[PDB]
Amino acid sequence: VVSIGVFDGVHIGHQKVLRTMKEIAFFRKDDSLIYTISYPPEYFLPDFPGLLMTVESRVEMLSRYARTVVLDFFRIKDLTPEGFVERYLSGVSAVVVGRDFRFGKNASGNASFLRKKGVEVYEIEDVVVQGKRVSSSLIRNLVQEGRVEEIPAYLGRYFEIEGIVFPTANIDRGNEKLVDLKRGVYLVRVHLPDGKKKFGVMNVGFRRNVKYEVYILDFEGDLYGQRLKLEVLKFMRDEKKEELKAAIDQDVKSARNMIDDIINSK
Amino acid sequence: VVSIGVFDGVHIGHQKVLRTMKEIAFFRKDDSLIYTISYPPEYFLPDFPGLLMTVESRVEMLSRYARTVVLDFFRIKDLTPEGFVERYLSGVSAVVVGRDFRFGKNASGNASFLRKKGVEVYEIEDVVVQGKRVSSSLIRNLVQEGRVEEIPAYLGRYFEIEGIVHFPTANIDRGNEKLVDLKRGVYLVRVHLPDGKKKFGVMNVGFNVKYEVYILDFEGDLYGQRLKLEVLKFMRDEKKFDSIEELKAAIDQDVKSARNMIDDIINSKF
Ligand SMILES: Nc1ncnc2c1ncn2[C@@H]1O[C@H](COP(=O)(O)OP(=O)(O)O)[C@@H](O)[C@H]1O
Ligand SMILES: Nc1ncnc2c1ncn2[C@@H]1O[C@H](COP(=O)(O)OP(=O)(O)O)[C@@H](O)[C@H]1O
Repeated sequence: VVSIGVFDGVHIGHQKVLRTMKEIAFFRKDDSLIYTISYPPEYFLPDFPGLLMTVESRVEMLSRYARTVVLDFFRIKDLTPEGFVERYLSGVSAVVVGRDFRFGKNASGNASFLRKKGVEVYEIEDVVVQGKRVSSSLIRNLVQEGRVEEIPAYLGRYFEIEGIVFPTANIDRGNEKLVDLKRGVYLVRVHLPDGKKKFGVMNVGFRRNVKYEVYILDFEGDLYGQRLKLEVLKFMRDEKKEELKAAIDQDVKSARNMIDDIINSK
Repeated sequence: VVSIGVFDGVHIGHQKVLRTMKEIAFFRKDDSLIYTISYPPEYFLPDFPGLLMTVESRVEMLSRYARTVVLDFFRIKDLTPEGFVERYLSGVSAVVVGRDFRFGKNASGNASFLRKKGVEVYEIEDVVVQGKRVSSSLIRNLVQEGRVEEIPAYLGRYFEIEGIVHFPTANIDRGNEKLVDLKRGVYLVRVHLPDGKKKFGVMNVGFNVKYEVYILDFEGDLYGQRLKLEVLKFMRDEKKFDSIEELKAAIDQDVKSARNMIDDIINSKF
């Protein structure tokens, strides 16, 4: 059985699709395979907020559910529904997709089409949270609006910023078009390159090209060319205007305080 | 520093006015303030095409450049120039306005009256695009001719139909404001849903004027919900259909035609 989709973020609606695939495969006595289309079509348009994560991180999460195969957007956008089925679905009896699934040139292929070709299509209903349908777009907007505390309810976890490399650390996220947080300062949970978990204050600013710098707390080693994962816990304050230290000093007090509070709640 | 004008649409010319204000504010280590006049005098005269957007939308765009304040055209058209300066410009050493700037009783107030009061005034030359001077009036006319594809070079973005939601087609209620109407017909649109989701739609403009949109690859009730729609292309003229079957034919072709254009847009990227 094969589920097909982008699964950007692998949010709770996506997990819904993937768990249903596994169950479907169980009762069908078939193997499970996930086809993840590298980029949604909107990805190439100017106003695209950006992906929640890299295709690589994504595959790494999809992989926790089943064999995951990346369908390369450039390699499929021009295929006919038939061409698509023949090349990626030969010998596939069932595909699990979200509602209004589309494929092939001019989004001409749909669940109906797949059915007329003998493939049975399980169309999973979107998960709704707080009267809202879970989806990459919705989550992508919260990231842009800096509403990072509201994300877990839709994403299934905290939005994460990842990459390589008072002092502060510059997180290069890669050449991928990823969504950017609202300019500003955040309280983040920093996963270190050794199971170490610390807290940091993160600034997101320009120079067009949003930057992500993080001041880790109770840390002092050289992280340079090392990877870094940061759970974005809360939006502290909007971006601001050499009294810099003064403000970037209260941020740390604010950090310690929030941190101290989480702890108090035994 | 203060900027003053109607700014219907916040087109690129308006944007040149506003950015200039911010550059001057930065230069002087001062604050910016935008005064947007509710309506141009034409809004109350014969044959006004209508605004490009509501004051409410306008102030939302304006507010991203700086603290904004609306001025009732009626609460100021009667004021004498002096009065205007007396009520709105105290302490202000710089104003940035477009060309043909006017204010006060019988449009007697101008940049000259303002410069002669110690207030420096910077009139920004209209922006020229494709040999034409960018103006709200010019854009209103394109919308009217449905020439929606040529709009962004002037407006700086696609024209928008915005409103409350009144096969299935979502009915957009634009509000009670006097808005410019698109040339009746069928358009391909980019629908911005509440979630923050973007789909494409096929919009129909009929005949007041009716705005109907069928959102593609979408299922859901949208009553009382606000939709913003970028009008991307004019697909075809309105067309009468005697038999009701010829309609579905066309409707079907429309969604189809939309999907093709949508594919073209996506591939135009390379
Ligand atoms: N407490 C810390 N928090 C973040 N980075 C640190 C810390 N201590 C040392 N570093 C390291 O210091 C370097 C950042 O150096 P610096 O030039 O001072 O700042 P930046 O490059 O962000 O402008 C990185 O390689 C980073 O891994
Ligand atoms: N794909 C869609 N496009 C437009 N509206 C849709 C779509 N799917 C569901 N709807 C919903 O259907 C309703 C439109 O209903 P209907 O009365 O049949 O349309 P109309 O009278 O304008 O032809 C709205 O509540 C709308 O949100």
